Parts: sequence; C-alpha cells; structure tokens
Amino acid sequence: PQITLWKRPLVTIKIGGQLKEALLDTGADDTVIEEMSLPGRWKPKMIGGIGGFIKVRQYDQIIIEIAGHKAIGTVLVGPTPVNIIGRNLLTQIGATLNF
Amino acid sequence: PQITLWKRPLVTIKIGGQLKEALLDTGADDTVIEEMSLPGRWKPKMIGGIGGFIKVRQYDQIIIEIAGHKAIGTVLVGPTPVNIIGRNLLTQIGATLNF
Ligand SMILES: COc1ccc(S(=O)(=O)N(CC(C)C)C[C@@H](O)[C@H](Cc2ccccc2)NC(=O)O[C@@H]2C[C@@H]3[C@@H](O)CO[C@@H]3C2)cc1
Ligand SMILES: [Cl-]
Ligand SMILES: [Cl-]
Repeated sequence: PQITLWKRPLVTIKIGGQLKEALLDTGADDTVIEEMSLPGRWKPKMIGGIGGFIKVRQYDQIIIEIAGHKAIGTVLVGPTPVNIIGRNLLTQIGATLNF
Repeated sequence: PQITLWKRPLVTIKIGGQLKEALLDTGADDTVIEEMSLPGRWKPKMIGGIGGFIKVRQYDQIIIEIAGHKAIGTVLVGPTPVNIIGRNLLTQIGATLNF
C-alpha cells in the first residue's frame, strides 16, 4: 500500500499470538512493544528518545506479522507509550519513504 | 526519491540559513530541532516521547528546506537527541510510506 502521513501510520500487527496496533516509525532504529510476554531468552537494554531512556527486554528472532506481511527480528519490550515498528522490521517488509 | 531503511533516513535541512542533519520520522507528529535561535515569538508546548514529557518552544510559520524541498510550518525547539522531521512537514514535501 501507499500510506499518507496526514495521520499517524498505524497498522495492525500480530506478535506473540496477540493482535496489537503499532506505528510504522522510520525514526526508530528498533521495534519497541508495550509490556507483554514473549518466549525465549532475553537480555536487558537501555534505549533513549525524547524524555530520556527506558529499560527494555531484548528478545531476538521474534516473528511479527505487520499489516499482513511476515518479518523476523529483534523486538524490545518495555514501558513505551506507543507500540513502534522500527527500521529493523520495516526493511523486511520492503517499506520505503517516497517523495 | 525512494529511501530505503537499512540506514537512518538522514537528510540535510536548511533553517535560518544554516545546514543541519535531520531524521525523516514518520513516528513523530511534529518536527523537533535542537536548541537554536529562531525569529519571532514562541508558545509553550509539552511533547511526550519514549522517555517521558519535555518542554519545547513552539515557533510557527518557519521557513525550512528539507532534502531540497521547501516547507513553511511549525518547528519545536528543545532538548531532542536528534533533529527530527515529523509528519507536519513530511506532508508538506509529499512524503508517503510504501510497501
Ligand atoms: C533504539 O530503538 C529506538 C526506537 C525508538 C526510539 S524513540 O521512540 O525514542 N524515537 C526516536 C527518535 C526520537 C529519534 C522514535 C520516534 O518516532 C518517537 C516515537 C514515539 C511516539 C510517541 C510516543 C513515544 C515515542 N516519536 C517522537 O518522539 O515524537 C515526538 C514525541 C511526540 C509524540 O506525541 C509523537 O510526536 C511528538 C514528537 C528510540 C530508540
Ligand atoms: Cl533485527
Ligand atoms: Cl531493499
């Protein structure tokens, strides 16, 4: 699809067996999801943005379905105010910025 | 152009006759720039990012070139970790997300 930016570019995702709404975010290096359980090992990480940093759990090799497209990669889980699909998974679904 | 997301979508902007680097950020509603001087009066605004809420200076109707495209609109000035071009100016340069 072609998504305009008049409003937030929100899409439905499936992760960990759950449906969520998330932002397609070209300004995010990584994918950051609100607190949930995911299987496997994880390690702590700190990520920083406007406001400062939050501690997250880093899970690798997680499959997400993003607007009907499957990707795999690292997902960070923690107290983000919004679910964010970052560049690590946007690349996998072939997303580009066009103007 | 078509910009892929394997790397940060950094572009050159020009504001106040100065060149700066900024991130095209579809996850940002607003454009937020590091401390600089701008003309006119400003208004207060609070914005909430990943790490909490900060205070910024809101300047309206500011001339800014983005990747060689001309925009005129609201620029928020404050302690952001990187200059971010948000949807208020991404729409002015005709940007869309495509996959
Ligand atoms: C390492 O991976 C990372 C992934 C993401 C981030 S980041 O989220 O800090 N982040 C990294 C950027 C700052 C370099 C990604 C951004 O797109 C961020 C997304 C956002 C939206 C709403 C609430 C909170 C965050 N937008 C964001 O900070 O936008 C600001 C805050 C205000 C919100 O209402 C939405 O727009 C207004 C302008 C940092 C690191
Ligand atoms: Cl990854
Ligand atoms: Cl590609």
